[PDB]
Order: sequence, then C-alpha cells, then structure tokens
Amino acid sequence: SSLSPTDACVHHIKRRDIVLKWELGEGAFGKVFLAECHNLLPDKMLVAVKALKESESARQDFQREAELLTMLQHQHIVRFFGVCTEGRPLLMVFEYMRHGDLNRFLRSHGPDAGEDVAPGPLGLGQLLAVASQVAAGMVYLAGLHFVHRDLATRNCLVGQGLVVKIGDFGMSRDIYSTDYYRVGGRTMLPIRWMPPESILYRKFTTESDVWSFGVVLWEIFTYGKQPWYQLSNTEAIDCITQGRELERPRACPPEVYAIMRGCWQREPQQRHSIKDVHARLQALAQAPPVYLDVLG
Ligand SMILES: Cc1onc(-c2ccccc2)c1NC(=O)NCc1ccccc1C(F)(F)F
Repeated sequence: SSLSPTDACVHHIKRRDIVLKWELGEGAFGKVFLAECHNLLPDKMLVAVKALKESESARQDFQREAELLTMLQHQHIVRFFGVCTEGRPLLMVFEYMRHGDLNRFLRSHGPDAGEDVAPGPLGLGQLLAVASQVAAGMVYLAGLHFVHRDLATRNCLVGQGLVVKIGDFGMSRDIYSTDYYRVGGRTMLPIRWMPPESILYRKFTTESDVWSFGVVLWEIFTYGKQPWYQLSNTEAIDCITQGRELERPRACPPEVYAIMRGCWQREPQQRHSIKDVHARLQALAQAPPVYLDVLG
C-alpha cells in the first residue's frame, strides 16, 4: 500500500506448510509471526508471516498488494514468498530479517545503547554500507516508476550479515506513532520525512523520494534519532516549508552531509536522481580504509 505508480502471478503456500512459532509484532490491521515454512526453497526455513485482521474491501486490497509485492523482487527489497488464502486469516509470507527494523538496529548500535557487528557504535564504513543498500532499493523502485510514500529507517529491515532491505509489515503507524502527524480522521502523514511540495502542494513524486532518502541518510548518521526531534509537528512543518535544513550529524563527514544537502534542494527538478545519490554513497562504502579514515 506504501507504493504509488508514476492474480495468477501470486505464489501460493499451503497452510500446513506454515508452522507459527510466536508473535513478532502487532498493528491495528493485523499481527506478524515468526513461523517455520516447509518446502519453500530446496527443506525448512524461518519466515515472517503477516496475518490480515478480518472484509471484502480489505480482501481486494490484499490481492492488489500481493500482486504489487510479487512484481517487486530485488536484492534490496524484503523478499515476499507469497500468500496463504486457504481460509482465514489471510497470510502474506516474507523472509525473516533477524535484526528487525533499521531504526531499532541503529538505536541499539548507537552511543546511547556480536555475531554480525563489532562492539560499540557502528563505524563510518558500516553506516555507509547501510545508506548504500537503502539507496540501491530506491534506485530499483524509481526504475519501476514507483513512489514509496513512507521511506524511513523504520520501513527498512536488517538481516543476518547486516543485509539492509526496504520493507515493512504495515505496523509503523502503530509502533512509531510519533513519526506521524494525524490529519485524520484515519490519515497519518510522515511529515518529518516529507518535502515542501508534499506539505504545501500535496504532490509526491520520485523527486519527493530523493528528499525522504536524504532524511533516511540523516537518521542513519544520528543512529536512528527522529528528524526535528526538538520540534512539535506544526513547528516541523514550518521549518520544512520555510527552508530550514537538518543540521550535520556529529558522526557525519562534510562529504556525506553534501549528499544530504543535494537531496534537499527546494525545487524537485534541482535534486540529484536516486541513481547519482546511490553511486556517490556506494563509492564511499567500498572506498579503501586509507581514504575513509581521512573523511571521518
Ligand atoms: C503502510 C502499509 O500498510 N500496509 C502495508 C503492507 C501491506 C502488505 C504487506 C506489507 C505491508 C504497508 N506497508 C507497505 O506497503 N510497505 C511497502 C513494502 C512492504 C513489504 C515489502 C516491500 C515493500 C516495498 F517494496 F517497499 F514496497
């Protein structure tokens, strides 16, 4: 549902092939469970199962969503294995990402907090690796002419070996309620991540995702701090619309902050494409230690 453009293709899994272990989370629209899935990939593997709460309006939304998720298959997009429409509750099966959402991962590996990562805070090299993988996922989405209306570290997942992918199970509005401004009665906007054209003109395009990516880049270098944390929602709207930009994170080199600033050009057409933003961050991620040591 987070995607905006500009039933046979959907894979099906038998309910007996899914063995629920325990809950991982919950929202107003459903629950997420860790489960064992048999005969999915050649014997048994762990998966995250999203159970849809209750209905014919939601069932067609489920069908459209599964079709969209089937289309969206790439190295930095959370893997969607298919559905179980064999009775109720309707289930969506995703790969299991051991470290959970990227916001929680960053916070737990920040100065205010060992199989996959070293002790203490994440180094410059790993923060650049995290940013580059999120940018790669957006390059793929932009390439398919898709707009992600809620790009943020809470909407990214981290797996074994610090593999980062864009994806969520629709519970961010419940889990991270303060990251949204209620305009209601049932609408919540992620204003802190939204560009001026979204707030002022209610327009959201591929260029608006470049802005949101710039905010994601800032979350990463602040170890998951909320953008404009010092401000109420209306104060945040005032800053974004007046042109006040997020300040350089302590852990962020001037070279990386230059990438954030390029994402935050008031005029959409003036912002660099996600392709160029990814190219620059990837170069920095795979740059020799000698070069990286003199940046940070
Ligand atoms: C706000 C919201 O409400 N329901 C959902 C929802 C629906 C069905 C499956 C999971 C999540 C939702 N999230 C949402 O659409 N996220 C997009 C997403 C989710 C999983 C995998 C990939 C992706 C994508 F590539 F970024 F598009």
